[PDB]
Amino acid sequence: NTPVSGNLKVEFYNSNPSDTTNSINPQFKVTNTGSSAIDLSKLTLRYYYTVDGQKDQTFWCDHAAIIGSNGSYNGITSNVKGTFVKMSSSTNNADTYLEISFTGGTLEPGAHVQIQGRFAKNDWSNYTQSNDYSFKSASQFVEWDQVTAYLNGVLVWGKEPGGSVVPSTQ
Ligand SMILES: [Ca+2]
Ligand SMILES: [Cl-]
Ligand SMILES: [Cl-]
Ligand SMILES: [Cl-]
Repeated sequence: NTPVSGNLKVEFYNSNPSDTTNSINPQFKVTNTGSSAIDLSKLTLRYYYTVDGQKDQTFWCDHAAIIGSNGSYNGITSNVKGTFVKMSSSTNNADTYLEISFTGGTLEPGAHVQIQGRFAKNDWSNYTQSNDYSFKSASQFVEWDQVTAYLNGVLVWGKEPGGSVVPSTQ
């Protein structure tokens, strides 16, 4: 239902399915479906959720790598950064997003970058995952339009909870 720019394919899943849990485990796999390279420092990804009792939070990138169309392997775990943002206009299943960014790296055509993430409230208290917009339980990465990706701030994949889609589309 949701339009895409066509430069990225975003696949996704949460590896922890429990409704009540004190870590959320978003996993991203972003493929460059264009024929020109992408500078990863211009890519951001957002996972939208409800914090369920505002407390400070921490994000860990447990692992990230860029994998070439032919199989080359570049570890970039230490290049991945997370920032928690309280939304200026919440929706029913989103008052916060985790925004993932990168300090460097290059995504060639056909390459993909995998990001395995984890976040918690600093006191390890519970979240509820059933009121989280971006949550998606699966056994492997699947295409998922409720996480969003941006190149230099321009939305190219997914639908924001507030309704925004790729510019010029409906
Ligand atoms: Ca929640
Ligand atoms: Cl709250
Ligand atoms: Cl979908
Ligand atoms: Cl924004």
